[PDB]
Amino acid sequence: HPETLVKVKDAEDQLGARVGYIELDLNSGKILESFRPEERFPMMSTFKVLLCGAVLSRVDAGQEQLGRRIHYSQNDLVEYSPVTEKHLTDGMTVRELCSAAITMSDNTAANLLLTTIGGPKELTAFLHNMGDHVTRLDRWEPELNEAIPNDERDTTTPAAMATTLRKLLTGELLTLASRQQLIDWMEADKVAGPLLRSALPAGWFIADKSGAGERGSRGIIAALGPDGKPSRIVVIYTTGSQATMDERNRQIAEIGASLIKHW
Ligand SMILES: CO/N=C(\C(=O)NCB(O)O)c1csc(N)n1
Ligand SMILES: [K+]
Ligand SMILES: [K+]
Repeated sequence: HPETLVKVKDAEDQLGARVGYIELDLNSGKILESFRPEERFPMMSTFKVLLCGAVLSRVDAGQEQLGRRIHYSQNDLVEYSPVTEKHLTDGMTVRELCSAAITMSDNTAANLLLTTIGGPKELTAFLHNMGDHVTRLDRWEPELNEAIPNDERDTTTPAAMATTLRKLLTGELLTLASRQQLIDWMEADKVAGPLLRSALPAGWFIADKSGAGERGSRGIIAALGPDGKPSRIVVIYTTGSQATMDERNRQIAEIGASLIKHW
């Protein structure tokens, strides 16, 4: 609805920085509304959904098992690893790592999972092979969050991300069982409360993944809709603001409130 664009472009103003937005019909793939849809933004932790999509594609092909245990050391821990720092002794399964990476945004979990698929180059190859010729992962945690101005490393566009997410959640890319597992991890997101979830009406479904990075970067990807089932995808990114995290969060929550109001 154009009223939501009032709020998006208000955000870009308030934040002193670019905001990218797209609202996509889940069933049809129709772009309902957009802003800067084909400009690049750092993915930050939103890539972790793509990562676990690639992992689940390998499970479906018999190249990985969700119950396989990976053992790691203090040597693997990177900043912001609230789950993996607790399991150094006995390790974690692939399933557990994807849960951690998505619900808790655990960074070591993401690095361990990247290692399983052959690293950033292979995630990018996986994306290109599914028709996403835009999104690229180049680095590991933590450096992939550096958000250097005009750098295309570790970036997506709102449009590329939204259509990739649609394909993962609804397409023949993944078996039904694997698509639902991915959804389930995203529904279980624990570290996105101040964002779209704070605008979500009772009874609505949301499956999301947030991101934060350097230089004011912030974003979210989500599938959401009324009566317990998703019907649209929303992608919001920003980078470059000097605003506080609370300020960034509130702008995203307010974009959410508007898109809900005008659904
Ligand atoms: C909780 O972390 N803050 C992060 C981070 O590593 N986020 C991972 B994901 O985008 O949710 C961070 C990285 S650079 C920065 N400033 N904050
Ligand atoms: K429109
Ligand atoms: K160990």
